[PDB]
Amino acid sequence: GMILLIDNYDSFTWNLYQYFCELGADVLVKRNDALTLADIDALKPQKIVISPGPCTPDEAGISLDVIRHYAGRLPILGVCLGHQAMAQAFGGKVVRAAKVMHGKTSPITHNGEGVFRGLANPLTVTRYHSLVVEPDSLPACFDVTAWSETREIMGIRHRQWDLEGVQFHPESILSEQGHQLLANFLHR
Amino acid sequence: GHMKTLSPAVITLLWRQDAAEFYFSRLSHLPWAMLLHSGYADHPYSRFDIVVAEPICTLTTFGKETVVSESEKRTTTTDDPLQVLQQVLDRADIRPTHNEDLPFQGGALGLFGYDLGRRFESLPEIAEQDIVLPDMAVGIYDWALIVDHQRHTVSLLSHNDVNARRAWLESQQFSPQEDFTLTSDWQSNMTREQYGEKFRQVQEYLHSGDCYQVNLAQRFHATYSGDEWQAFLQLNQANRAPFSAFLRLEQGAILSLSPERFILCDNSEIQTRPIKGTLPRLPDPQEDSKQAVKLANSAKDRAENLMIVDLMRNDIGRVAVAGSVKVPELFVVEPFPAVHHLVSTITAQLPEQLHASDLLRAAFPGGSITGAPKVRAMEIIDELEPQRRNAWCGSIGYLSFCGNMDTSITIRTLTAINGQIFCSAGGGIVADSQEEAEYQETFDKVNRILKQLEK
Ligand SMILES: C=C(O[C@@H]1C=C(C(=O)O)C=C[C@H]1O)C(=O)O
Ligand SMILES: N[C@@H](Cc1c[nH]c2ccccc12)C(=O)O
Ligand SMILES: [Cl-]
Ligand SMILES: [Cl-]
Ligand SMILES: [Mg+2]
Ligand SMILES: [Mg+2]
Repeated sequence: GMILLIDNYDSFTWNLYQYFCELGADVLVKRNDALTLADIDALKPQKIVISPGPCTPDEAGISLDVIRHYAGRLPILGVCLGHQAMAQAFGGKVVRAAKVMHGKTSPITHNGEGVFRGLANPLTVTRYHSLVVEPDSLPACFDVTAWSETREIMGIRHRQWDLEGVQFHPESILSEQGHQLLANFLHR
Repeated sequence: GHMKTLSPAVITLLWRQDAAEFYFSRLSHLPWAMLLHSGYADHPYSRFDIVVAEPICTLTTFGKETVVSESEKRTTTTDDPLQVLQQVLDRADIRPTHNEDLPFQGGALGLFGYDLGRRFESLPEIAEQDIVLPDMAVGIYDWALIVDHQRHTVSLLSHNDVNARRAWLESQQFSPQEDFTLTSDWQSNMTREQYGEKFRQVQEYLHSGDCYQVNLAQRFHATYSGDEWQAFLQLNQANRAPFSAFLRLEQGAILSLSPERFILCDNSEIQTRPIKGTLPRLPDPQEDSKQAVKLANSAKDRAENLMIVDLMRNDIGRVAVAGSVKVPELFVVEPFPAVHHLVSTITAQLPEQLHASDLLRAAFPGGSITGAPKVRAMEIIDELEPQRRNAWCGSIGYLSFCGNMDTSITIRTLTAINGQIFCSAGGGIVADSQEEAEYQETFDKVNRILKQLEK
């Protein structure tokens, strides 16, 4: 029932808090420099969410260490920066997109797996990102779950563990089926 | 001792549309005299003008220190200034029930300057501090004069002898002063070339993924002589802005012609109405009608706006009751004398264990005049803007003894201090922004204010 949301000093984190609370979760929000790994072990969260934020995973405080340590131990969802961090944690690379997309929606195509279970295809989603996961260096442990019209990675999921990323914002007012998407992570 | 829950005593005065400016004229020279004015606007959120003066307590915050002043007691504290404000409100022991016709029943009223945000996040100190005017300048008032343009009612309310307050008001005289005159031309704090350099640095941060939007501002300055109240009377008529205000502070005067609501809390119903997206008014009525449609359909302006809608859902979402955050309106065009604007509306509910002061603390300063993500945007503003914003792009408003609140964003706001007057103007830089268009957007917002004061 207890979800730890790691806040990368972002201005969308509390939209994720609101959606998970509406779904009936207990949610604790902590900034990415307000916690150590030892602190997380004492809190005993059931799942972890890595929030969006500015800059790159290297500037995301404890987020990369949390991903590496709890991989296979607790379910983890990564949103935007959190998704980039998940790819980087297993040896992927984060690069500039062809076109920045800030407060613009895009139709994405998905395979109906992971957090896309039960969602219509395609799905219109809001983007707030200048960077993407480089498709060539995506670690073999990840399946791409979703693509943009220009074949940019919009989602990844680990083949073995509950460890999943989306590049877009399910919690944006113009994203489709964002409650149901997050419900998949909460209830599976 | 005795907690008062009784509704305040009310004397109804003669209905006149200009009641607020009429009575405020005789108060405008007194430190801690304050006016909230709806600008006589024909607008969905233009109803009330509110007048206060002669506070029972004052709160003045400069940086880490707040000074709380009451008749025979002066206290200083480093505590969170909005926590101290809520403590002072509670200790007044005035606790009336909400009245939809008297949204302010006494309580706190004044200024939350932009640099108060340094108390809520850890921010760099590059921009210069060249204006000495408090980060928080708030009076506590046990009375008010309320003008209600919907009911055509003028109400004088008091928790402590409304007849004595009425006789005090009748005894104050408007002995008019020399008219306002500018005594220099307006000058900016930056050249077109400097603005360009700063615009290009924002675009580098947009492309690197540091930020998605930064509001970059310049500041106009002139010398002046004569009465600031006379300047406001001229500006208020001309601007028709529903969140206007005049504050007489110890240190100088704040003349606000803001059309922007920051946060309303009305019987625990939260509303925020971020303004993002602008085009100039055109003199031909046929062309101006088409201008409104152009703004409504502008992809760049809709991106600029949407991003702040998601940011305000977040900022209100820090405290809102789970499941209460809604967006009833996206991308409505509102015309003002200088500009068309794109406005959106976000609603939520305040939990019973929280205060409007907690909602202000969670959201301040407004995402509409910073950008996204907000902490990074505020770091970039401090890096690029040569002087701190002080009163400009803060908030003016009230925290009622009943729990209600209303606040502006102090855009289109002048600071008049030591015979100097300052007027700032900015705009949201996003990926599709162009350098010259954004420079001209700053002028479009304040050109009519600057030019009206040159005459
Ligand atoms: C800072 C200002 O701009 C702000 C941003 C707007 C825009 O960029 O279109 C419009 C209203 C304001 O919230 C200003 O009014 O001076
Ligand atoms: N327009 C507001 C009152 C108001 C006028 N100016 C303001 C400045 C700040 C806050 C509120 C106000 C109303 O009708 O209720
Ligand atoms: Cl502090
Ligand atoms: Cl009227
Ligand atoms: Mg703009
Ligand atoms: Mg209380």
